[PDB]
Amino acid sequence: ETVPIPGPPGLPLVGNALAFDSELPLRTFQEFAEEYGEIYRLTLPTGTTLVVSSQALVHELCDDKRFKKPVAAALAEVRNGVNDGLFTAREEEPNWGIAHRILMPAFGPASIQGMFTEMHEIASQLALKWARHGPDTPIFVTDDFTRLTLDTLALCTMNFRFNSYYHDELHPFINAMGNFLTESGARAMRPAITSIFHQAANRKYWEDIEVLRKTAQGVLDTRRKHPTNRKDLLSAMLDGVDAKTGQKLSDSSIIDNLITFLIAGHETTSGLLSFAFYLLIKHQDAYRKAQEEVDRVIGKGPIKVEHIKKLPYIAAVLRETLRLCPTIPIINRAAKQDEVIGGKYAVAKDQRLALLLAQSHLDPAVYGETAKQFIPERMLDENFERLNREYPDCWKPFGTGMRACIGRPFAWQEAVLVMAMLLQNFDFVLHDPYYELHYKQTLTTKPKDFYMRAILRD
Ligand code: HEM
Ligand SMILES: CCCCCCCCCCCC(=O)O
Repeated sequence: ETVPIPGPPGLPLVGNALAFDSELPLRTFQEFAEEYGEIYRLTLPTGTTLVVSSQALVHELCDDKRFKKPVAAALAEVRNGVNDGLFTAREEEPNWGIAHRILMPAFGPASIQGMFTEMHEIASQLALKWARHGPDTPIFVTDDFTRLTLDTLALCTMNFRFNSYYHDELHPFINAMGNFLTESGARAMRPAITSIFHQAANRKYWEDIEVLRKTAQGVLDTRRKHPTNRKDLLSAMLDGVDAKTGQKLSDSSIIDNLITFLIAGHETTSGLLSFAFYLLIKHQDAYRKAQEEVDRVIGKGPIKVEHIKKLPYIAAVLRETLRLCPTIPIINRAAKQDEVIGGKYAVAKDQRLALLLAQSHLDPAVYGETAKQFIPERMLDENFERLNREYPDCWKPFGTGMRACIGRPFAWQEAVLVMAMLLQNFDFVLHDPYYELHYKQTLTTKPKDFYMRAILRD
C-alpha cells in the first residue's frame, strides 16, 4: 500500500528546524509545500511533523472519528500562559468539556444578536475617530482594528472597557500577547542543541505572561467590584455549573479562559478586517460592489441587526479574505490510531499533522487557475454551497469538528457590521499608493506597515 512521504533533507541534531524564518515561519511552510506538494515531512524538536497542503488530505483529516486536535507545537507552548483553557486543553482533559458546555450558550444566535448594540457602539467610536481626524491623518489599519476588536470583545463578553480610542498607545496586553504568541512558536521550533542561548527571551516570555494574567485579574476584579444583572461569557464563567460533571470553573481557569477569549476573541478578527480592507482597496471592482451593496440595502439609514444577513457581497468579501488570508493559517490534527491517508501515506498515532490552510485554500483542483486572485464573486452563497458539496473542507478558516471556533458567529456579526458601517460613511485609499502586502506573523497573521486614509462621503 504505502508510498514514502518526501521532505527537505534534515541536519544532525537540528532536523529542518533552522530552515524556518524567525519572523515569518508561514513562508517556510508554504515554500516547502510548493516544492514537495500535497504532503511532506519535517523533523522538528517536538517530533516528526507531516504538512498537508491539499483539499483531498485536509478533508480526510477533518474526520473526528479518526483524528483530533492534539494541542502540539506552538499551541502546546501557549499552555504556558492559558493552561487547559478552552483553546489549549486536550480532548481527554475534563476542563475542555466543563468550559465548553458552560460557555457554548453565550455564543447562541439569541445572545449574539443581544450583543449587536454594544458591537455597534465600539464600531461608532472607530467611525467617529476617523471622521474627526479627517482625510489627511494616516490610519495604522491593524492598530485601529485591534482597538476595535479588543474593545468589542471585552465590552460584549466581560462588560469591561479598555477605552482603547481614548489612549495613544495600545494597552500593554497587546504587545505582551504578540510576544507570548511569537515566542510560543519560537520555543517549539528551538532545537535542544541551541536552547541554552535564549535566557533573555525566556525571562521576557514569563514577564509577558504575567501582563496577560494581571490584565485578566483586572477584568475579574472589575466584575467583583461592579456586579451586573446581565448574562455574558464572564457571568457564565463565575456562576455557570456543568450539568455533566457538576463542576464550575476554578479562579485559575476563569483567568485562563479570560486570557484565551481576550486573545482568540480579537487578534484574528483584527487580521480579517485588516486584510479585507487591503484587498477591497487594491481590487476596485470588489470595492465598488461592496459599496453598491451597502448603499442599496442600508443607504444612509441606521445599521440594525437584520442587515447582517442581508449583505451577501460583504459576506463573500470576508469569506474570500479568509480563503487567501486565514488569520490562523495552520491547524493541527493527529491520528487516534496508526492510519493511512489518501490511501498511500503512513501516519502514526498522535503524530502531528499540520493542516496548512494558507495552502489548502489555494488548491487548484477546487478553486481553479484563479485560486491566488481576490474574487468575492467566488464565495457568494450559490457558488460557496456548490464548492462545499463538491469539495468538502475546501474552506476551514474557523477550524473543524467539536474543536472548531466557538466565537465564529461573534466574529461574523462584528466583521459584517464594521465593514457595512465604514463603507457607508467613508472611501478608503492606500496611504502609500506603492504599498505591497507584507505579513506580520504572531502565530496569527496581519498586514505589516499597512496605512490607509478615510475620506467621508457626501
Ligand atoms: C475572523 C475571526 C476568527 C478566526 C479566523 C478564528 C479561527 C479559529 C480557529 C482555526 C480555531 C481552531 C484552532 C485549532 O483547531 O487548533 C478557533 C478556535 C477558537 N476560537 Fe476562533 N476565530 C476567530 C474569532 C474568534 C472569536 C471572536 C472568538 C471569541 C469571542 C474566538 C474564540 C475561539 C475559541 C475559544 C476557540 C477554541 C474553541 C475550542 O477548541 O474549544 N475566535 N478559531
Ligand atoms: C490563544 C489563541 C492562539 C492562536 C494559535 C495559532 C497557531 C497557528 C501557528 C502554527 C505554527 C506552528 O506551530 O508551527
